[PDB]
Amino acid sequence: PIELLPETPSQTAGPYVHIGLALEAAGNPTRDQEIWNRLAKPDAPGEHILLLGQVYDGNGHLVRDSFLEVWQADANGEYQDAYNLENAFNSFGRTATTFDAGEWTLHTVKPGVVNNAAGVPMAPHINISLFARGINIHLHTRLYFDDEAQANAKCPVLNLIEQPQRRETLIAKRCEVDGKTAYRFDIRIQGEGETVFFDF
Amino acid sequence: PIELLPETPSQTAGPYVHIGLALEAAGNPTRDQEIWNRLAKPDAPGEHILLLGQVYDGNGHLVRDSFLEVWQADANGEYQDAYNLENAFNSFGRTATTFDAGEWTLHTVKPGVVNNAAGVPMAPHINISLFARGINIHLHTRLYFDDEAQANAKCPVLNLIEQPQRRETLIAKRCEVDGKTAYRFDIRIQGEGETVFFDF
Amino acid sequence: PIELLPETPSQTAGPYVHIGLALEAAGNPTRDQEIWNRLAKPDAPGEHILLLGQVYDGNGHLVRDSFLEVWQADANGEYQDAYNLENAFNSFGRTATTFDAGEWTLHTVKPGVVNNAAGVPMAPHINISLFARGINIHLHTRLYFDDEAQANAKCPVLNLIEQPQRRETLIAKRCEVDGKTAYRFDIRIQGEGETVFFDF
Amino acid sequence: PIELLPETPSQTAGPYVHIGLALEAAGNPTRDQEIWNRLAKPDAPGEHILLLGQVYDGNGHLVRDSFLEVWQADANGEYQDAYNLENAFNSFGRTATTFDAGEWTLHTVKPGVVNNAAGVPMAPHINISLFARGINIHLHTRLYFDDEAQANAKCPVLNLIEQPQRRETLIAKRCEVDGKTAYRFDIRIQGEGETVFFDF
Amino acid sequence: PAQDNSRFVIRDRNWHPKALTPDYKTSIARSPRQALVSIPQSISETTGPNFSHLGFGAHDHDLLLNFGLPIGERIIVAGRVVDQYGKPVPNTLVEMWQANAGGRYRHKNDRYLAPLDPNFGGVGRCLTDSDGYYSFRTIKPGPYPWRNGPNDWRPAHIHFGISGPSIATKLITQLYFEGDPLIPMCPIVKSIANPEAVQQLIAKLDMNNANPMDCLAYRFDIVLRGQRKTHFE
Amino acid sequence: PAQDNSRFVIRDRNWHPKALTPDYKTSIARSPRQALVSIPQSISETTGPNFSHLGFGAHDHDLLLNFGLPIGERIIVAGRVVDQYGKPVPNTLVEMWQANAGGRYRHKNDRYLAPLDPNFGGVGRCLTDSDGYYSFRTIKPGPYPWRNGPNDWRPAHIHFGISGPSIATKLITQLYFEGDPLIPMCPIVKSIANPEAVQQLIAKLDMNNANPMDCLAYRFDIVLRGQRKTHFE
Amino acid sequence: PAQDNSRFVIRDRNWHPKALTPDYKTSIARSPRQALVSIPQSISETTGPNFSHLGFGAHDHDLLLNFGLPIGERIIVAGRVVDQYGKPVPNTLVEMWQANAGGRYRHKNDRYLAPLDPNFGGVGRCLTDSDGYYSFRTIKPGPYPWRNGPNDWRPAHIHFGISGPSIATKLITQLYFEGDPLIPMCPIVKSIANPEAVQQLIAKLDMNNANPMDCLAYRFDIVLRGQRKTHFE
Ligand SMILES: O=C(O)c1cccc(O)c1
Ligand SMILES: O=C(O)c1cccc(O)c1
Ligand SMILES: O=C(O)c1cccc(O)c1
Ligand SMILES: O=C(O)c1cccc(O)c1
Ligand SMILES: O=C(O)c1cccc(O)c1
Ligand SMILES: O=C(O)c1cccc(O)c1
Ligand SMILES: O=C(O)c1cccc(O)c1
Ligand SMILES: [Fe+3]
Ligand SMILES: [Fe+3]
Ligand SMILES: [Fe+3]
Ligand SMILES: [Fe+3]
Repeated sequence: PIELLPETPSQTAGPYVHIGLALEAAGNPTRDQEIWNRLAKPDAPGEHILLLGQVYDGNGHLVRDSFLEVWQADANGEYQDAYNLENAFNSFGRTATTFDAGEWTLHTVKPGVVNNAAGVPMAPHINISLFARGINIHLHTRLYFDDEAQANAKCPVLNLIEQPQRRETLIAKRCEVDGKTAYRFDIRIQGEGETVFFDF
Repeated sequence: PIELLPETPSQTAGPYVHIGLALEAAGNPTRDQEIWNRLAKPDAPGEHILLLGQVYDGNGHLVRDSFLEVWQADANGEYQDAYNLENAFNSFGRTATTFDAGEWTLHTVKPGVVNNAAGVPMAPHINISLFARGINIHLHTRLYFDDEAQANAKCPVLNLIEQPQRRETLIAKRCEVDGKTAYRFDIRIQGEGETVFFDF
Repeated sequence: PIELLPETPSQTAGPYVHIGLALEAAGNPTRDQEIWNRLAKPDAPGEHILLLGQVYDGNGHLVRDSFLEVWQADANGEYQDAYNLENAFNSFGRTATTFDAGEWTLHTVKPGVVNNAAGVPMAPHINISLFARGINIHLHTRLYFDDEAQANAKCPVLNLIEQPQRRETLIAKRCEVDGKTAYRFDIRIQGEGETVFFDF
Repeated sequence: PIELLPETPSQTAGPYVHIGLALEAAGNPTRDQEIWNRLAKPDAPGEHILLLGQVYDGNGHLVRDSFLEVWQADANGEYQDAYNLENAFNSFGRTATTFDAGEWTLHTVKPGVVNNAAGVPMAPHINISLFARGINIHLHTRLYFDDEAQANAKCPVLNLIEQPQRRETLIAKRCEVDGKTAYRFDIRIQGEGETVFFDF
Repeated sequence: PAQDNSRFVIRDRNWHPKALTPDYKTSIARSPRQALVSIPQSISETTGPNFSHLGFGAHDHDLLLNFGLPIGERIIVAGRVVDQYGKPVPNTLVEMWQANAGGRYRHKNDRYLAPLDPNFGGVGRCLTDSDGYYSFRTIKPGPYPWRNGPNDWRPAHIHFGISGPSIATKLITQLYFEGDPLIPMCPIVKSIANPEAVQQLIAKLDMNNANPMDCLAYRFDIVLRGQRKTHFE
Repeated sequence: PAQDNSRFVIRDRNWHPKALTPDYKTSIARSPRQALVSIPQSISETTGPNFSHLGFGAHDHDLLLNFGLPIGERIIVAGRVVDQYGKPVPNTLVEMWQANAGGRYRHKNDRYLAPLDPNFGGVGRCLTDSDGYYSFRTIKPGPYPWRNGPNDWRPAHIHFGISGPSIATKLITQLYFEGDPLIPMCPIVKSIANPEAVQQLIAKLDMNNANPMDCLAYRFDIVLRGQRKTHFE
Repeated sequence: PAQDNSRFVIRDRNWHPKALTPDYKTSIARSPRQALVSIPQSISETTGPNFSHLGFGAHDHDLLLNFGLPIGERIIVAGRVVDQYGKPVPNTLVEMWQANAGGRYRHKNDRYLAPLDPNFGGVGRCLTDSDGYYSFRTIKPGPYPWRNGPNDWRPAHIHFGISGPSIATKLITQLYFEGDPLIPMCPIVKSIANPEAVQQLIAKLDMNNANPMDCLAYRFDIVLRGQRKTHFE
């Protein structure tokens, strides 16, 4: 068969990822411009929300050195790939878990719906990539909203998961934080309630 | 790099380990002198205690053919290497689990405190080596006491175990047997509450 | 390590270099436009000088088949790469030694000061490349002037020559020819007073 | 034939040899005990002398970074191998040439006579080893004295040099420094007057 | 906004290291036990951020000045970013972090006894140019011990992160140095089952790129997932 | 009392059999799922019992006499105990046990149909000499079937236990006989991944040590972890 | 005083580098043009200084402490000094010097742009023990540029000086590090014609001798001229 150049092999981010990708978190002086956890400026259209969660290992222990990257559509269900701090909304973000509390947080808007390749609409979702010491190749997952059951029910992606029980692992639980709309998304790397991870 | 002669590879003790290292236990005539489960004679200095425990497999079933080796300091935190049945105290001993009850017992004294290489004191402990059919290379553990919580909290060894919850696996629970001070120390080779095993 | 394509290997010019690179000298009919020994037209700005010299082999014998190429800055200390017979001044030239007298001549202007990569000024100089039968790979040297003693003392190039006695091999001796300002530059390929040759 | 283990190959001392073997000369702080150029305390028996010299390359230029080691018998023709800073006389010494003047000096006594393996007396001499950048494997020579002609004419060693004219290169010339007995011994590594170097 | 026009060659999960690689102790508890769920590529997966407008400092890629001079071997790490089809990936983000010459990281949790270098931070970022070229100026990091086996030492290395054209291409990896004897003994290195794949992580000494009397150079090329147009979809 | 003056070369866990080796059925449930925790050596680990004053019987090491004469192949099993540095291990405890000529063990749980031998027990012990030498006189054990796969047979073998200078060096192993066709078929033997390691377990016929017209001899040397003095600690 | 009791195996001048090795520019004017004169060994040549009574400081051999801590890779450099017959050379003087982590020497004449390390001198000395063993504690030196060809770089190395039992055995050499890519391109190294001779100059990584969580170790053994008693003289 035909063979292309092989892709460069992945390697764990390691325990010090922070120094390179989350300067504030590592407790080091940051540069002028840094890519962080606030995707939307207060005056950006859409329902502003707060995202938060923890990461557990196979033993049920908190992963306090995880690094996550997110990609989402704006309120108009559009991907803003031109990253600029001046923008009111950026489709891309970065967050990390506290070495203490071990919780991550993000500031954004609830993303609009986008369609698949086939033209079928997918429920609002946030794409996440998890990195950390112990993870050889990063894990891909999606965040869904519990107040979108209708949509979630029709999702062409979510419907690819054979076992319905496994689908619930992708749904974030609506809550409030200081009278602010929040959603809690806990990732379970392995074992009971293991989160669905994708390949694409 | 420099390569030395490779160490002879380990092999399981197998199910008949008793014939060779636990004569009485195999139910065979013993020789004049045997290495058994009595580290201290009634007139040995220190606090005389009884140690007992069970060994579990990954299925929560009792391992009835296990063989255990112990090494500890005397009440003065001293290691008595010159093995002799004439001695009031021997730092080394052997024990095994009953083909029936499947419980091992040891008669000794509470070990004194010993310092690590860096001069830091380790909490009172007993070094354990586990052997049995199904175990290719023996398992190394340490037995700590629940009544030494203060020392335990500062143990440089105990402290190397990342997860606090796992440290608990090493603490023996103080009881009484025929009004004799006893400590129960169960070993869980695999699964839920799997005991911490070392490499050194 | 990384390896590029290897450079084409050099070969001696051979005894007949003139037929190809110094037509007049070979005593053959020349073409409309030739690259010769007159770098400056009478109307060229700067101090008009005549350069002359002889080339010696390791036995002290004249090399009557040598071919020389020169590169120099104009009077402003500027390199004029755009070669044209129309130009009042060309930065490049060619000369050769007489099969008879064995002496070459060049008609030019005294070059201006140029700075090295680090911003330090080099004394006025003419870069020379020597070709001839018996020379496998051409020799690189530089001609300096005896009347630029102040500058010469400070040249970062000349200062790279470990032994001061060797620095003098690079200094042309000012004279006059038919009442014109001339400089004599002899090259000794080998032996007593062997001329410094460079690698770059 | 029989082959033994091969000797570790020599390498040039390099330009910075002073740092490891001529601390003072490198102009770096010395240790309590250093091996240097004073073989004899002022109160040692024999004729106290001062040795000095220069080292020249094949171009007749001074070698200003050479390092030398000396080995000689005491005035009684005896080798004092037990090196001690307490001794009035040491058989071994070290010197080096000035980064400036490029001259070395040694404070010792005139060596007494030693016999060769055959029982034949050798003329008084100092064994020298020369090290320096550009010297892959050190050079061995001997220093003989001009006022010992009689002995010199019969030296079994000196007699091994075919050419009489070459023997002359090993003879130090007697002088006086501040009314002190001195001998000058210049070393010419290459060319005219090249010093005899030995293999043993 | 971004649009779904490309498709990306499926990743070879046998080429990349697997999730569970027991010798690398931490992977044990941090690897999924269920199989990954494969899904078709959509605009969600085939688009990603573009950092052309990020405001980079002038010394962003110069670890020798972006934090006196750091102590250690002065080197240049340069290379190109291409896709599996051999096409350059212009204006993409390359980020790197490393320990100092002694193997000490400038991070809270790094309690290794080799000291910190007051002139060294250990972080850089560079946007590839129109030809997919990037370059850094740093000091070669030192190997460092870590709590894996009783005597485990990481080979000297520089951590890399590359964005690429989509989140499908984003990658995190490590660069090792040509001839380092620790390479073959590292369990993280060995998470990669194919010796050929390992080779791809080894930067080659590049004398051609060095600044004489100043610094050496290492060549490190990166290959991202092949990008192609959709067809008959 | 013992003193912490030595360091032991770290064990190569890729040389030794792993904990989980599924063809060896029992290892499934008796192997840890969590990674071993590495700890520095202290006096606890670098010391061990010395058996010089144990009171050995006259025939502790002669299985022909320590239990009439046993039925089977009369052999001497000898060798030396050295560390990885090739240094002899003097006055160290060497224990052994095995089945009889038919593959029958004198143990309550052994129900194999091959009969017990009224003159054979199957246990011996020997303290190595000043040069690290040990020897036993026994009969060649027979192979025996066991409940693993439906037709598994252990190759003839002798079980060995070696003390060494510390608890860090203590080892349990098995000796196999040169040329036994069963060796390569054994799931227990196969727990060892490297063929070269397997070789270390095969005793070699030693005609030089045999007693003409009496008994054959096999040579089995044992290598314990290398012991070194501590440095710049 | 010393006595003429020994004879030393004649040197192999085809094994060692020759005096004229033109690629190494400085060798040109510093190599003799006349042939060396061979002479019989006498007491003058067969004896040399004994440094047993030299007063060494307690950190003479520890470059980490003999000049805060130096920045760079902490390593132990150890080995043994034997003769060609493989016999140990006890109580001998081993001296070493080297650059810091960036290839800068603490010498007036070194104007390389890599800075000095405020806590590093780069000089050590050690007298071999009874078994001919020596050991130093230092930091791995960095490569450095030199004015030979236009882009020449010395591989990382440590300069070594060894006395041995006589002026006949005295030797100066350089230790190189296993796998260094610069080795094969160095004109100084290339002064040695036989590739096999080069190999002897390469220190091998020695994990067995390393201190876990602290420093690495390299092993460098030195062979000096074989020493034999005189016979039928
Ligand atoms: O995954 C880790 O535990 C680790 C530790 C050190 C360096 C590194 O890249 C990774
Ligand atoms: O592990 C076992 O089940 C076994 C059974 C027979 C012999 C032996 O060494 C081991
Ligand atoms: O160098 C020469 O003498 C020579 C002679 C003939 C042809 C040639 O290329 C060279
Ligand atoms: O001989 C040199 O010029 C040289 C320069 C640097 C290091 C070294 O060992 C030698
Ligand atoms: O080795 C694996 O990739 C694996 C994957 C799933 C379950 C399991 O036990 C092992
Ligand atoms: O093969 C292993 O060493 C292993 C270790 C842990 C979990 C697991 O499934 C396998
Ligand atoms: O290469 C040499 O050893 C040599 C020795 C003497 C003269 C000469 O031109 C060369
Ligand atoms: Fe790292
Ligand atoms: Fe058995
Ligand atoms: Fe021709
Ligand atoms: Fe050097």
